[PDB]
Amino acid sequence: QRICEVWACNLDEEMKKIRQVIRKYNYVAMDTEFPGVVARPIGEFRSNADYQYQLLRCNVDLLKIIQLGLTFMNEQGEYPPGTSTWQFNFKFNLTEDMYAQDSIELLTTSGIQFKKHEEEGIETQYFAELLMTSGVVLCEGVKWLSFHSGYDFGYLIKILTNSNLPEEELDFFEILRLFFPVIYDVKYLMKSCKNLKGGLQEVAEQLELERIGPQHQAGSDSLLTGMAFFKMREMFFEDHIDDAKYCGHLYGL
Amino acid sequence: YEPPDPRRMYTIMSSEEAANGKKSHWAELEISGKVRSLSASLWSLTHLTALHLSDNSLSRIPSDIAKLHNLVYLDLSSNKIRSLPAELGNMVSLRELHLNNNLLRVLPFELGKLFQLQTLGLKGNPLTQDILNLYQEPDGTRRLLNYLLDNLSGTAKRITTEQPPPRSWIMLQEPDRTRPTALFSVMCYNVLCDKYATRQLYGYCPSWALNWDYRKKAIIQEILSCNADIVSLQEVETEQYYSFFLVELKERGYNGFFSPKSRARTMSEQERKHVDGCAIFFKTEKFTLVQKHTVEFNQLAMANSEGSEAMLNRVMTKDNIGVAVLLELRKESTEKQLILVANAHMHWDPEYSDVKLVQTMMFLSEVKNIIDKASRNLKSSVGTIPLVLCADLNSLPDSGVVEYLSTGGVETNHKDFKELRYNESLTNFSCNGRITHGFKLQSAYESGLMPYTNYTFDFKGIIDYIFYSKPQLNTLGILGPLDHHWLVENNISGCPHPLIPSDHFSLFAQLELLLPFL
Ligand SMILES: [Mg+2]
Ligand SMILES: [Mg+2]
Repeated sequence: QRICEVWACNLDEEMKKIRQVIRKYNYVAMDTEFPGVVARPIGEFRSNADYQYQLLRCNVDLLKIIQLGLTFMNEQGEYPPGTSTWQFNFKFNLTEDMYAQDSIELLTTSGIQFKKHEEEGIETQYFAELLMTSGVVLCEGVKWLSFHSGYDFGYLIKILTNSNLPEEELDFFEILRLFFPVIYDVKYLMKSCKNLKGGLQEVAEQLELERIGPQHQAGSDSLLTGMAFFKMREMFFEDHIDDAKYCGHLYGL
Repeated sequence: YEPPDPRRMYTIMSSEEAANGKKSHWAELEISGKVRSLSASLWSLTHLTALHLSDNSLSRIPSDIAKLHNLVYLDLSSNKIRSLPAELGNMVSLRELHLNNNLLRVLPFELGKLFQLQTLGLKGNPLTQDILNLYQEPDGTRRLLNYLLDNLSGTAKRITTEQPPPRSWIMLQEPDRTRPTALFSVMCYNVLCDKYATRQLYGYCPSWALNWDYRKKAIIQEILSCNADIVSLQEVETEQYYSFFLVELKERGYNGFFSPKSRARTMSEQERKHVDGCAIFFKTEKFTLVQKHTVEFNQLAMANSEGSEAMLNRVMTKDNIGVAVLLELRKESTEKQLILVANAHMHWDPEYSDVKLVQTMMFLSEVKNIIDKASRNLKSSVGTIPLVLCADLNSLPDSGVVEYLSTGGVETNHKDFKELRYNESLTNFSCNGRITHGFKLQSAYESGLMPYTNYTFDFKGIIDYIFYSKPQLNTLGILGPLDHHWLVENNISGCPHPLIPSDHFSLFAQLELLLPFL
């Protein structure tokens, strides 16, 4: 029972715990499930990678995060005693709010309790404040792990700043560096390694990692992301990552 | 001019772009995914100049679509739209629109104003037989817009052919001259804030008559016409108080005190801009504020008990919904007699009478304690302080909420308590089988001189009030109701109205205070 479901009712309580767990377990993996993509601009772009941001800009500003998951671990690669991962379920209203229909179909099969989210969902505005005081973000020596984390960190910036994403692709990076001094995108690392391609679940098969929790859920995916990083580091990178080379790079950007 | 049929991105060529390094300007956007509704952050993209909302499940369209003043193209093909908004006529820059395969019955007359619209699509909509006849004619696009603009003249907004007769004044008593007395006029008015002044509620009211910029000017002309020595207001957006009501009213000689209904939210500035509350003004030439208060329940004045805690949860609300100020009569208009003037607004609807009833007991119980705190040090001798109370209780005159104030007490079994009948905790608020308080108040509009103080389509009743301590105060005159026959000549179903700014009526009433000795 490593994963822990977090709702608005039992939120402020858990944050007290994470405040104390983050000291000994500073590495944090992260994944988010959102209401899919809906918007795609058209026009002249400075580069293919430039568009990719502009694409990620529209949809992050336009849609609300549905669910978040965070796995706290130490540099060795060990989960803490008690619950290892916290699955944060946000307040998403099926009627008023916007979403792609196919995106909701996949989340229903994954087991998201949409109705319970509306009634007992977390208020993003308030959640930002708590995550700010905790200190996980914007702290020297806290390192972040993620796979396909364009949108992932996209939503996180909008939450903590409570604003639309900057227009300049440059303005977006400078802000991301502050809240998260050290980031390692799991996919950007896979580009360097041989015979590593495909989605996340496809990587788990290559690395022989058992799947815990409901597949393709924000909470479960977060746990699989962190473990798949430590064994990937021990295997193809010799238990070490060059910051300057790989720190601060998100796939597709 | 034509947008490219391929809905595909394009990149500048690498060699020329990179060397020159021109920035990426993207002015076209698409939305897909059979979405149900739209988001507000979309209307913030003022720079957009062409929008593709085709093939979706869009039920309606918000009026904030007009926030794209630069938009020169719009596509709503194959959607589930029932009708278009009226603010669409303010999008002059638009030069091409598509509405194909929707559930459109008739197009809005404001649409003809778009004199720059060169192309229009309507195939697949249930439009009147005549509309489909114009669209078939050669250059039927231009011809149809002219028609929709011809019908917009039929509306003839702001005719204002009728004229408002004045409101009559009634005299209840002469000012007795046995002892020296002070005479001051009071007003009570719920101005209907903009946040809760939507057309969905007041559908009989045109949108131009609901616009706050339109009402705020007609409202203030009413407060200045009455020139009350005390003005009490409800439903006043915080922004508008400091930047409009307190501005225009100082020029006439007032000094007010505001307080928002909610404080614990701590929302963003924009959210806090439209929060309403109760304000109190007063002529300086006659009054001088001695204190200010925003009423709240200390929550410890009661005897600590699980029942009171278990009860208050079902009743308490984060909103304070109450304001009060203590004034002083200037020598010229030794004893230094003061006056407490309270103001309250109950938002809750009739069905939640138990909340409004307990909230009221809560409100007044806190008032009595505030008076005593001031009646000790500031009172010359021991040491009564009067109370001029005006509120919008959202309660009719027979209700229990109103029985408690007029009769000085309420029975613990009153119909309005509902589940809370006979709860021991209620007995604490009184100073048995009945809840009583020290005050002995009396309504200023007793006998139903105004048939109704809130005239809407579905509700006519008396919910605004002005009370006073009878041993100390009396009422010499009240501003009667509007000539009822006029309301019929003009077929006024409800309010607000072109000629009536709020949904409530104003309660101007003249009072009389008794001065002893010199
Ligand atoms: Mg995921
Ligand atoms: Mg009202």
